[PDB]
Order: sequence, then structure tokens, then C-alpha cells
Amino acid sequence: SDHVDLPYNLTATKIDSDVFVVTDRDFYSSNVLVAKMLDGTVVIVSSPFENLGTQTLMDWVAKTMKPKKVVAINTHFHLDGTGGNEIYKKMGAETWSSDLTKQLRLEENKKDRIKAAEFYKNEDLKRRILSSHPVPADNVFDLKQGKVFSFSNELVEVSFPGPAHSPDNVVVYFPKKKLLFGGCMIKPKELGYLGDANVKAWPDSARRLKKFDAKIVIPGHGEWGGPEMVNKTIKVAEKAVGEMRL
Ligand SMILES: [Cl-]
Ligand SMILES: [Cl-]
Ligand SMILES: [Zn+2]
Ligand SMILES: [Zn+2]
Ligand SMILES: [Zn+2]
Repeated sequence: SDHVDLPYNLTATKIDSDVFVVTDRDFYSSNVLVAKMLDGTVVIVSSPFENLGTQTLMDWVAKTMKPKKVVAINTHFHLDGTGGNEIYKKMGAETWSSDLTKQLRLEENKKDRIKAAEFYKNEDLKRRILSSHPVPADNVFDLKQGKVFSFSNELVEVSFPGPAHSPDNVVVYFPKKKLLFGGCMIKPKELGYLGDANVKAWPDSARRLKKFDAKIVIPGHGEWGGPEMVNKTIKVAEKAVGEMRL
């Protein structure tokens, strides 16, 4: 069997030695990367949307990886990105995002909760959303400068290719495994939710991802693939630019 099932319909799939994709199937099949470094540090990129999914993920991480330390990197300000911060903190993980991601999270938190919960089209999901209280990351770097983590010389590179799915979207590259977590700016079929998107800039932003020697590219939603994920995304963004007359 090619996956393991967790509570709240999370799925964990192994894509490499020490690398898993955990997918929150209740909330739009949101992908979270979990990569164990050689020195025992567990790096988590993105998050499930809310507290029950995040707690389920961390339970599974503690059990299966026995991390010496966990570092969680928010990819953008949406809930698939910041929705895990509350539980990441409570479970002793070190949470990181860009400054802009933190600011947009704080701004989003001012919006009327009830109205914002209407996006969700099943009552249990709405309830879980309202039951959580998303917070920004505790640690912050400058968006345009990005940040390189070093775990005993194993590098994790976070960088900002430009606005696309959102103004703050960052990618996470692991040069050792040639792994790019492109997040929600990887859209090989259709762009999806446009509420924070910059469609006109998206082709150029995705194009900057081509410099990464990626064996595997992981999107925010749906199945992962190779370097071609980026090229498809550019084609998709460019088609949208055309249809919207931008
Ligand atoms: Cl929110
Ligand atoms: Cl998305
Ligand atoms: Zn199953
Ligand atoms: Zn998003
Ligand atoms: Zn997303």
C-alpha cells in the first residue's frame, strides 16, 4: 500500500527517503511537506487548515520520526500555510514566515469570522474553521531576502519568486534531494482561487522557478510531479492572462 491513513482524513505518502507529503483531504487536498534532515531536525512546509488536522499531523510526526526539533515554514498567509501555527507552537515547534505573510495573516484575522466561514460548503468544516484561531509565525525574515536554514550543513532555501497565487508566496528548495515545494503558485491545470492573486505577474514569477534543478515539484494542492509542473503552470497563467485581457 502506497499511503497511510491518519485521523481527519489526512493521508501520508512517502516520496523519498526521509520525505513525506501529508495531505489534508477534508480541506481541498492541501499538501504539507515533512522532511527529516540527517541531523534529526524535522522540517514541515505549509500546514493543514485548522487545529484538528494539525494536531493529527504532529501526532504522526512525533510517532514516526521522533524529531530532535521541528521547524515549520509558512508558505503564504492562507490557512494552508498559517493554519497550523497555533498547534505547531503548542507542540514546541519553531514557526517561521516572511514578514509580509505575518502581516497579511494579522490583517486577515480582522475580517468577520462568520462571513469568511461561508467559503466552506459543509457544516462540519465550517465548525472546525470557526473553532480554530489562526496566528502568524513566531519567527520572521524579510520576504525579498528570503532565508536559508542550515541543519548541520544540510540546506533548506526559502525564497520569494514574485507575486502569483498570493503577494507573499514563497517556495522552499532542498538542494540535496533536489526537491521544490512550490506551494499554491504551482497550478498545472488551472489557477484556482484568485482572491489574492496577481495573474499578470504569475507567468514571470513561475518562470523564476525554472532556475531550480528540481527532480520533484510539490504543489499546494493535488499530485506532485517533475520540473514540468513549472512549465505547465506558466502555460496556465499565460492562458489566463489572455482570457482576462491583462
Ligand atoms: Cl482565515
Ligand atoms: Cl490554492
Ligand atoms: Zn487508505
Ligand atoms: Zn492559498
Ligand atoms: Zn492553497
